[PDB]
Amino acid sequence: PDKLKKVLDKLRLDPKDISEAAETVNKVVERLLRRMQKRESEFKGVEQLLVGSFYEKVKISAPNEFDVMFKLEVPRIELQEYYETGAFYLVKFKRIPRGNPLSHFLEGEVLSATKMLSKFRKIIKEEVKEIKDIDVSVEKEKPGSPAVTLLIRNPEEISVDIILALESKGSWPISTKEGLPIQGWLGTKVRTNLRREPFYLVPKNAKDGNSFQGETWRLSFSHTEKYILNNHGIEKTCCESSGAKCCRMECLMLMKYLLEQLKKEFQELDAFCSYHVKTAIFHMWTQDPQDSQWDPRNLSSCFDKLLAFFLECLRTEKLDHYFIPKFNLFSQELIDRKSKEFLSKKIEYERNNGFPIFD
Ligand SMILES: [Zn+2]
Repeated sequence: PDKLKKVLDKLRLDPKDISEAAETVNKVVERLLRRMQKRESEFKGVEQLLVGSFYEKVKISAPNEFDVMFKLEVPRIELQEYYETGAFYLVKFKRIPRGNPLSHFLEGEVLSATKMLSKFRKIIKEEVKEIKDIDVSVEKEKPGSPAVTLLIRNPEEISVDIILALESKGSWPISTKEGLPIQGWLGTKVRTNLRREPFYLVPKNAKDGNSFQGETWRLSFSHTEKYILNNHGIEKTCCESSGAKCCRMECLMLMKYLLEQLKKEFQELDAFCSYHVKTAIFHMWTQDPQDSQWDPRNLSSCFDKLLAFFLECLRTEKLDHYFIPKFNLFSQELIDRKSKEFLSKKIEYERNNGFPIFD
């Protein structure tokens, strides 16, 4: 209780420090954006997913890291499910446009994610080289990442992930039909309105051995996930000025920070990522939908039942993608059986000893 609240103080974003990064992040992102929007650029139609504010780009439990999506509203595309996860797809056009630059990235009828990302990376590398009023560099490509990560230092280093994405305003793929099970929690009108919004595809960028590995795209619901984080209560006034504070976000920050610390010491946890944590708490928020089940006075009790739920996902080797029920993020083919039992052992140790890793 007293220890968990003390850890949250160092994780909470100082509005004075996050504002100083807003000027630098916006300036660099805007410059790269207007570079992509030139006549020669094949990404001339690209736009920013979340525009206006700056907390939409910051990553929780990560004060110096930021995510930005560069979305491209392509013509009417047709999706082809690539293997039976429901998250990965080949992308074709219903009618290939005549003078569109995206045709340069076609491998037959399918749009090549890896070629688009390569040319995406080059245009970014060229523009950041011309940046001399602020030290900006392009980090080496992370395997499996759809993003071109920038390294900005003035004076402390901050990270900006520039994610390439296709925007589709068509209907969400059929694999999501039973996903987003928020009816008892956020309600059916929220779920209907959310599923009227676009969906996004990002390069899988995974050397999986398939013949279409460079043409594979992954479903992204980062916009829907951000909405849920900002609108996480059954009552509309949850965490508002005239409402009651809850500890949902604090439990997520604690769980995310507990995993990232365990990952820095043990390489056996490399297959785990913070998305497993956000997926797990989404299911927890669906299981415990009442705002009173997340009272800030029960912080320790709420953080403990999140750990127990997570350990239950490791034990059963089952963690369905919140938007794609058929996609088990904890299947053997994605995470080894020994890694789950290892993470379970370490979490039980931290849980039983007052979390010594937070010292
Ligand atoms: Zn709340």
